[PDB]
Amino acid sequence: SFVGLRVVAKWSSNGYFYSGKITRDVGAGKYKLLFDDGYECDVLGKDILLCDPIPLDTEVTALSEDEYFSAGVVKGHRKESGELYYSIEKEGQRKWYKRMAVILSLEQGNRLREQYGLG
Repeated sequence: SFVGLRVVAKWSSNGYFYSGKITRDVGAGKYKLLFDDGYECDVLGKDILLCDPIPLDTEVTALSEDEYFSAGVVKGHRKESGELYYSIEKEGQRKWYKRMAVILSLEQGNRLREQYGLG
């Protein structure tokens, strides 16, 4: 079953996809999501991406600590002490981000639905 899988799932109110875990199969293509920030809600399987981590060469949205964000391309993944880090390139410069600081816009996450969606 899909319960306990780490995923990147759409938050309907804003269209962005965020890291989370499926906690329940609600039936008929719906899943309960516990996002990594602690918010929970039901999400359609077609808005759930089964990528942990988000793939190399994906365009993502990177979060700065002062609440700015920008597009960037995933160029690396690194595991350290059980935690995931992304290396993101923007204008030829790479920078590391914790998992919590990488999300997908509606356009970015939609691109991945064919290969990674639970639709």
